[PDB]
Amino acid sequence: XXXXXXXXXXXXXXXXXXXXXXXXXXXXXXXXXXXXXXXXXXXXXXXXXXXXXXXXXXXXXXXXXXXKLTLGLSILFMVEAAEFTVPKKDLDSLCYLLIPSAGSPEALHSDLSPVLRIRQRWRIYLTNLCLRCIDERCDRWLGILPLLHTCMQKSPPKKNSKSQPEDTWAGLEGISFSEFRDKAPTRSQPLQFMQSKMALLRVDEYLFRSWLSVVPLESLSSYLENSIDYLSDVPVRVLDCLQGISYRLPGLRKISNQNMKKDVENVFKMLMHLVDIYQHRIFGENLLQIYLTECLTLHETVCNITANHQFFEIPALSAELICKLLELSPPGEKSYEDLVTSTLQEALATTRNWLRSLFKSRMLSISSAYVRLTYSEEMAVWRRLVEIGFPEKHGWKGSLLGDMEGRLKQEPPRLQISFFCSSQC
Amino acid sequence: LALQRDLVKQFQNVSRVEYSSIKGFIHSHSSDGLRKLLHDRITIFLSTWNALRRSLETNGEIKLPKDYCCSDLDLDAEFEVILPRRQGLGLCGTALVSYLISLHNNMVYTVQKFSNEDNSYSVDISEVADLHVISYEVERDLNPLILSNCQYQVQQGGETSQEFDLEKIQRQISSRFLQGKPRLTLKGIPTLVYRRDWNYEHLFMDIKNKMAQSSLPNLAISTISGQLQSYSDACEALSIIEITLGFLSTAGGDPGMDLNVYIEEVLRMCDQTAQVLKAFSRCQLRHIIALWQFLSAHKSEQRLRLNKELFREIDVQYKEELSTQHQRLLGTFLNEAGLDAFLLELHEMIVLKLKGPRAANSFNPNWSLKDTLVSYMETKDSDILSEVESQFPEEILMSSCISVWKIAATRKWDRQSRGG
Amino acid sequence: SQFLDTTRLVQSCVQGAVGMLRDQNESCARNMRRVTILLDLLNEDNTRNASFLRESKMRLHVLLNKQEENQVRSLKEWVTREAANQDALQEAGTFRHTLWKRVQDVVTPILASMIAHIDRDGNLELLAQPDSPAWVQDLWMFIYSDIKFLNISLVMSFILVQSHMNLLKDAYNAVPFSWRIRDYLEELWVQAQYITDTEGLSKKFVEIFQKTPLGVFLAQFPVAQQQKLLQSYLKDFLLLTMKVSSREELMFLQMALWSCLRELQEASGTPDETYKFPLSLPWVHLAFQHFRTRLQNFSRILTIHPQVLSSLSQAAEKHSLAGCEMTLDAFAAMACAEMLKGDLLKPSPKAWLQLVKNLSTPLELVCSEGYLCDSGSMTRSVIQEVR
Repeated sequence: XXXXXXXXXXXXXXXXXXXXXXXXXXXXXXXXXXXXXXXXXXXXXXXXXXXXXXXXXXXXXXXXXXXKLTLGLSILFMVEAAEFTVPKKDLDSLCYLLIPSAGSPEALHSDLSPVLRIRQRWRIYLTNLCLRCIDERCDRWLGILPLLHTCMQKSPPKKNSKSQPEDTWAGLEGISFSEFRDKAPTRSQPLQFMQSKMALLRVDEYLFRSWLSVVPLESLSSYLENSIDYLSDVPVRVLDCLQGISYRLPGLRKISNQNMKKDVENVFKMLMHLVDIYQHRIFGENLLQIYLTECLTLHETVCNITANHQFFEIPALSAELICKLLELSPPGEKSYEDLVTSTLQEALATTRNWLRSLFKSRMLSISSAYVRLTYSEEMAVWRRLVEIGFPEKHGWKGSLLGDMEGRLKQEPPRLQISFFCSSQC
Repeated sequence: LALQRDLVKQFQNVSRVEYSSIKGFIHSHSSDGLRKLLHDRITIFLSTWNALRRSLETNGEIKLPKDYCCSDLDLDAEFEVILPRRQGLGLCGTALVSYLISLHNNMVYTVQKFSNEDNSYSVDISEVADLHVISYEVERDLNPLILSNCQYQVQQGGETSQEFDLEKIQRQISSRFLQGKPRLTLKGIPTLVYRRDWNYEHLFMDIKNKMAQSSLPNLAISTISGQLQSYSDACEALSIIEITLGFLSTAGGDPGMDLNVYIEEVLRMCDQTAQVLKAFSRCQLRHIIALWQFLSAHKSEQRLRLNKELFREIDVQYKEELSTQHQRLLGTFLNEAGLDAFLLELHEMIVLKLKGPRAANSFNPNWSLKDTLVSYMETKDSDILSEVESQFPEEILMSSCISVWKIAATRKWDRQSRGG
Repeated sequence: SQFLDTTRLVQSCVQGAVGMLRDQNESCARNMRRVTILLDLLNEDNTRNASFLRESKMRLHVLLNKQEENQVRSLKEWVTREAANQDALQEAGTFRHTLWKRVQDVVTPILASMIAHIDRDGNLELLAQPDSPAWVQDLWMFIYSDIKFLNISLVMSFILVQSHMNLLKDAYNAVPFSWRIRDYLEELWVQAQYITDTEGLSKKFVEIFQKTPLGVFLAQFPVAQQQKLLQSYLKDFLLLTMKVSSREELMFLQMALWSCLRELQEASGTPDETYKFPLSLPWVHLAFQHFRTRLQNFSRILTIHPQVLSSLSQAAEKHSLAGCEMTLDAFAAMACAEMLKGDLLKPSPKAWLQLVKNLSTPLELVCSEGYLCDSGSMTRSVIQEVR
């Protein structure tokens, strides 16, 4: 009823501090609109409804003739009582009042700070907005994501899972996106928003990460090819691509269908594409070790989610990626020598363990006077994983071929020869 | 001091601080009020530094290098200057606090020397507050105090003289601002210990202070050297004795009756083997430092006689071979020599004072081995120095200390093996 | 998992972990007592020792996981790395004993690094004293089982186990983790002071503490535990904040701060929403922030002229003192002035003047204008007698 009007006017007058002639006159016009709607009133479902109708008329004039941050913040503080139950469609509008349009610098949100000065109350207002409009529209709440990333701390430079999960990295921390990005494929529409509102990436340091954390895996390589224009300006965000892919994989199970194999194949080919477009300017100001540790972690992860022994393309790509980062790296010194040696050691360790994991209990079995491989794509696995080019002074040539020779020599010489002239070798 | 207590409370680590600047440290806090309080305390720190950063270079007792006291520190400076260490770049905060304590204490001392003649009121620096420090202002405290004591005087003949009564001003300053203050002891100065492992010399000094320590019996040496002829047993015995000397550093016990029966099986030790304890059977607790050096030299000479590399942590700076006439003088020393004490003490000096890199800052490999050996033995004034170490060749250098110990130990093993 | 006897492993690493610990050089070094306590309560004789096992193994689990994330993958395979370490194989004898000593060497400094975090100011005796009350061990095992409340970080070395209270001869604390609760409440104080202006700061600080997980643990106690907890936290708060060079000086400062609490709980007229939590740990911090200058003046009086203590020991029996109003600074003032009254010139004519000059500034501060903010009539009457 009209007992929350005194508290609303008091807190809006508190909001008149650290503003300029915006929220106080809004409080006065709200009081005048309430007094105008006081003619022949009704129960408490009428007062909030008429005040929301006046706020919706103000928002219609705010998005029709002049097309606004303070108006959306004030409507957040008004609708904290959740007045828009049947006016749920107004979620299309309020989010539009909160996308920082023409708000391109981060210094601009440093300038539009003090209307939302204290950084914990409007953070939970904006977060309850994001969790609320995440229903069967859920396309515009990403435009809020600049605002509540100016209501929190700086960006974590440490790598994947050594200090932070999904939430601390992407900067969401209240939103259950891990269930939302694994859905029936009817949610390409967010990237359509990300296709148009891409200029918002100069606002944040989190929006690239959070946007990587919302897109489905079948649509992420498109997100990787639309982001070439932004990553041209700032070429250290390839590391954010690697962390955002090594975050999505271990939450995914074993790769079981051809679509998921093709999706992670496109993602790895686009990571290679983004690597060999630019330079070791990707490796700027000595960021190499995090790239190598990140792609070793990505290799260990993506070797653990393939077991079908015909999906060798995916660890093959994740070892060609560590190949590309080692061949495109700048040599200075001895520390670089130790780094490339160690990185190649643990990559071959992961590769050999994966190979001994999915090649089990014999190599070639006959059973019908028709000797053949029991793993029908086994020689393709060995050709692909040996014929990728690491440097010669390291391993990868003696070790993997020695593994294959040891696997073949477990067969009797009558059958080791009979396969060799059976039109499959 | 609130700043430095908070930082010691937060950063009691070594080589861990991942912050470039002070702005990198203030802005890394999630809560805003803690960030504001931290910024205010660092602002007070930097203003007080920039005030005193030339009296510290001259009048302070913490002699700090001139790279520190030359520039005006602002929030873009290094994070290390607000941490209270005692080595480098964090001597700024320690020197500042020491200089303010010296200012306060010399003022309190002059006040007491004048009139009070003694005072035992002395609070610690880990609990100072606003009412323990000499605190005044100049606008609202000293200028009215001086103006109320500039007395005017007009004679009949006609003039107007000003005059300060200096005793009244001394009394009012010494009464309002300087009396009732403690003498701030330097007891709980906030600091980071900056160090992982301090070496065994101070620990052996602590055991020698808390306890009585004698040499091993000649029967006990035979018992220990008989029971752990295996290598793994000697390694286990040395591990146990190192754990127990870590405990007997911070405490003590009866030098008689070693802590086997009353601690090392009833206080849940529960793990050690039989022949190690049968070596330790004929020992007491006045036989711990001697047992440590016996077991360490024993482990090294068993590494020797089984043909393994036997120092491996001492750098190559002290590991070069003797030449011919050097080892002829060594051999004519070793003919008349107490080998079992000489190589024991020499191995002690090697494994305590020579630990690889940056040891030639104090243990130059161009000295004479005799003089540095008798200096190392006279630091703790041993009776082991009384033997044939005065008959050592005075021209053997410290570059060949390891090979002298190998020649002496190989001669000991050849005697006790070819004889019996 | 039954791949390794972890309880026997921890029991074997106890002595090597406590032997890495150093106090602050005069604190009646507690390594033998830590060994005796930790070997008496790393068993499963009870369900209390079993709780200490489950959470000690959980803290080892999380600290070893946080160590292994920065570990490279070649050092993360500890058995394969240990079969190639020829010197460790050769110093341990067999291969089992090599693997077991490797796990000893990994777990021992981590275990030392957590003993240095849950022992300081003598916290392990509250877990190990006979018939300590159930709220003590429940609060101990609550704060110890909470990862983000009590943050343990990582460091053949020396770990400094730093003492905050600097207590008397075996005067270990009475609340389980007094320093951590004191630091936690100061963090909430600075946060609530930044948020709320200085009119509802008491309400906001009490309600912020009641919404927090330690506050909602302490609210589940019945009242007879909460009163014991509040008294013990007054004692530990004064040991953490001030330094008492007596036990009677501690009891007078405890009476003083308790009467300050009861004065601030009667300053507001009739709220009856925040006095629904009167036995709450933020009230100690509120009382000290509102009466800091008088408490430090009173301890300065007890420090300069200690012979007033016996006189206060009469005056308490004259008054049944420390009610609902802070007066101990005033009665210490009056007793010091009465002692200087009776002693005219008796040690010497000079040493009497020395006692007067030593007690000048606290007595002139006590009977001054900006000293007593708002007290009752009887405190001001004692101040008139002191004047």
